[PDB]
Amino acid sequence: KAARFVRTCDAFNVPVLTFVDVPGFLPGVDQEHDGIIRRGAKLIFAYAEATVPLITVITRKAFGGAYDVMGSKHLGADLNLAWPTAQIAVMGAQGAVNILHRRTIADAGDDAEATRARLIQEYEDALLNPYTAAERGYVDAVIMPSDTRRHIVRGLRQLRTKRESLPPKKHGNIPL
Amino acid sequence: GPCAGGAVYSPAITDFTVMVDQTSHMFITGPDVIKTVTGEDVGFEELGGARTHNSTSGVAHHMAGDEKDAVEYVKQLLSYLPSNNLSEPPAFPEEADLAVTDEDAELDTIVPDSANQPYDMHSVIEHVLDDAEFFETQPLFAPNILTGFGRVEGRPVGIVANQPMQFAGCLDITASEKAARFVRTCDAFNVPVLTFVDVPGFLPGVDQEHDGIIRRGAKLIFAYAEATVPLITVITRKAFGGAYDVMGSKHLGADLNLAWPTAQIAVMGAQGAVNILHRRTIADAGDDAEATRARLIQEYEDALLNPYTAAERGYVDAVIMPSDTRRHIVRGLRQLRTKRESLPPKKHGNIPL
Amino acid sequence: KAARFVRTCDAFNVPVLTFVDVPGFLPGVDQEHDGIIRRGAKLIFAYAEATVPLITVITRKAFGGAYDVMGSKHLGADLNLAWPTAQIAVMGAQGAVNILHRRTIADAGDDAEATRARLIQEYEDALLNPYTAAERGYVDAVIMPSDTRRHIVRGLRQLRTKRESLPPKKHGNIPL
Amino acid sequence: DIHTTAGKLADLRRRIEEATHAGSARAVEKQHAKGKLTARERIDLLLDEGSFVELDEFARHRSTNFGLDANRPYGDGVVTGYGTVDGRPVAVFSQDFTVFGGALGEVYGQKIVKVMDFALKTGCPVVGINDSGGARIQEGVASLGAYGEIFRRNTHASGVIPQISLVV
Ligand SMILES: CCC(=O)SCCNC(=O)CCNC(=O)[C@@H](O)C(C)(C)COP(=O)(O)OP(=O)(O)OC[C@H]1O[C@@H](n2cnc3c(N)ncnc32)[C@H](O)[C@@H]1OP(=O)(O)O
Ligand SMILES: O=C(O)CCCC[C@@H]1SC[C@@H]2NC(=O)N[C@@H]21
Ligand SMILES: O=C(O)CCCC[C@@H]1SC[C@@H]2NC(=O)N[C@@H]21
Ligand SMILES: O=C(O)CCCC[C@@H]1SC[C@@H]2NC(=O)N[C@@H]21
Repeated sequence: KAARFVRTCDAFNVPVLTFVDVPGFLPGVDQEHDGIIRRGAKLIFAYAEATVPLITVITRKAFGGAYDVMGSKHLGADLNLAWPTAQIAVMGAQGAVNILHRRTIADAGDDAEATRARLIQEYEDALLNPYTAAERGYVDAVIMPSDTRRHIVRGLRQLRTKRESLPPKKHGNIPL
Repeated sequence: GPCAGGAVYSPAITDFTVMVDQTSHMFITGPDVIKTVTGEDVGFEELGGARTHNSTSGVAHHMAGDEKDAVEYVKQLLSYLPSNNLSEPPAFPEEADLAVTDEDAELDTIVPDSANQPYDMHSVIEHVLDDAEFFETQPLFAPNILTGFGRVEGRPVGIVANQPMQFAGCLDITASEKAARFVRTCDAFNVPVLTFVDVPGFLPGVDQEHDGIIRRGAKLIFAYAEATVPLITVITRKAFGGAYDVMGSKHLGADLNLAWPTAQIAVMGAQGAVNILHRRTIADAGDDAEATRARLIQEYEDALLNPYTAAERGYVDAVIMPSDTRRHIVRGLRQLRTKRESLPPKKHGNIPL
Repeated sequence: KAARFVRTCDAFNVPVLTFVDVPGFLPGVDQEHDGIIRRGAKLIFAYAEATVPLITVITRKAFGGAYDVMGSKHLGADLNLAWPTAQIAVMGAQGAVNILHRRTIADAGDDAEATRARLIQEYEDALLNPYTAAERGYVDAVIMPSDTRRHIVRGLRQLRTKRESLPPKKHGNIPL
Repeated sequence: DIHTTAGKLADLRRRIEEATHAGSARAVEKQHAKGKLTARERIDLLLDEGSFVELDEFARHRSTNFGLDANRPYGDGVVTGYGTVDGRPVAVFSQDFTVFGGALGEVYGQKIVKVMDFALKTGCPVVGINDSGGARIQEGVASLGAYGEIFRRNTHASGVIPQISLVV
């Protein structure tokens, strides 16, 4: 749905504003068997291909590949803003700790949980925010929610003269 | 090997993906997560194994029995493509002998008398390609249509053909998407596309409609209409309704459209046609309700179920003897190799997704 | 005269309006010997070459090749209008009947004429009009003479953004 | 038969024979008597042996004016296709005077447009062999439309691909 809309806007020089709050992809055998791999890739293609102004605002969740897909700076987004409530991480705290502390948690069968529970809590209070991404410049700024309109308006003013182009080709070979 | 999470999207964008049976897996979400979220209990192999992605998801283009074979397959793939879109595909020119061989003759009898009795389109394809060599892609996905590479006079060509042995050659969602991507792949890399037609129409089914056959089936027509590389189409038998238009018809931009005497190019089947054109004629004379329509059906089929009306209008450039197909394709490509065409200027198209 | 004017307008992006009322070409041995074939072809070249907006109005006569020459739609004219008084036909009724009914008229030496005279009359009342051309779309519309100005004004408004180009070449090889 | 594959091939062979001999025997006789060759004999002289590939061989007119639909000869009065001249690609059309006096019709004209589009598309020369009494009057303005489309092609292809007119 979004992939074709993005391409439509791009083909007709319409700037695209994206608001992110995605925990990831909807789990399910049907999703896999129906080709989520090639069909979901259509959205990243649309964004990476787009040469119109691109402004992205992460209001909250942004985990794993979903983060990349939702008009991330890595795809070519010109301006990426994030709210203090944004959670930009490789994956959920629970899933991350079960890996990073798999051995540290294995110790003491007793007190199994509470140990990883605390670890999960520590991981989210330390990484479930937009500051690591901000330190790397993945997001151009962490803003107050109320300043979103101001950022979008000033951003579009400068970006309206954006000039970019992809390598010469008859056309792309977007997944079908 | 494994390819999980957003990582799967990188191969998805590449032109071709080759996997190894019982050794490679692709999936956005693992069994453990889907298990706790959907309750579904599935193993890695079933979820995203080589076979699954080669015959169910339509994401993989080939499943090799081992890594050595997989690497050999990629080398084969590269041998048919140029190094970049600025060059024609790698060629090894050699003038073919256009004299009618005993093999060419076989084509005149390959189509059975019974319009129902199927035949292997693979045979047709092999008879026109150098060394009868056909390099197929996505063999396990949408078997109702065939896609692959070959060479004509040492020059790489792409192939798209309906397979009468599967779903009677009917088109459907999977076949449309399979062929659409392949055609666009060939076009982007300056590879000519040869299409063989034998399609009675689209696979009927509520699921086909609900799953979006309208926007997905359109991908194939878009592909053909977009293509600027040489396009030669051969209609061996059935070609009805929109299916006819979709399968590299001249209306879409096909440069050379050939039809065998056995070709059937019409709007729809005889029955469906007569029931409408003579609905009022047949309504009368309840006596002998049948035989009166069976006659009308017989007249309609013997009068329109052929390629001569299309030939009259030039929809097909010629009605040829099956045995002369190779000759036509060879001489056609020789002239078409200098084809220069372009579409209206644009950043890109807006193909249905 | 017209050929060079048309090319002049085209080279300088000037739209060309053409009003047609031509019975054909001026008969004469001199016309042939002086090269009407290569010199008359200059006008069709001019029109077919032109990429500026082209609006043609057939007020009356338009027979044979003359019809094609006078900015016909077949040459690339964008808008072709015809008045009810227009006569768009392959040739004059008399010349047409002497061919189509050459045998039917040969019969009965007596009543020679009056038979073809009637045939000529029937041919002109049936074909000497712009409706066959209108059925084929050769003319975009048959209009009331008084609506010509309205059609030209609205036509030019839309056609002003016309974008067309011929195949790449150093230049053409117009007849000389 | 006819309902069998072999019967359809035999059927094709018959149509081929009818198409390759569109003009009547007396018509061809009259042509040869005027010291003129037939449309197909001229093409055989121009193109390299066995290089000729005919297009729209079974084309037929769609007119019903003045009983024209009484006779619908395959090819509709003009032989067209492509081949090679001295080993080089060439597009060609050869008007058939033995058919309707070679009078240019709608389909007839459309066939010439196809060969011209082929030549422009592939970038090869166009050899036009002309032998026509004029416009096919029965088709009325439809013949004028055909001429016009051809003129337009002539102009667009001018200085792009060589165009030679053989008037016989
Ligand atoms: C867009 C990307 C997404 O979709 S989200 C990322 C999805 N990827 C994964 O879940 C797994 C990634 N990589 C893997 O190796 C996985 O198979 C996992 C499950 C993480 C492997 O876990 P496992 O081997 O059981 O425990 P461990 O890796 O849990 O810890 C022990 C040693 O393994 C190493 N390791 C290697 N790769 C990773 C990784 N990707 N993440 C975390 N640790 C990894 C650890 O560093 C550790 O080694 P060491 O002590 O640092 O020398
Ligand atoms: O959507 C969820 O909340 C469930 C988690 C499963 C989604 C997978 S984790 C790897 C891949 N990367 C993502 O961002 N989402 C999927
Ligand atoms: O495939 C069949 O034989 C059944 C007919 C239903 C397919 C529909 S008819 C309209 C549309 N045009 C086609 O060629 N196929 C579909
Ligand atoms: O101009 C006239 O009224 C006399 C008729 C002769 C003109 C010839 S007929 C063939 C050619 N096509 C035309 O439209 N005009 C000339």
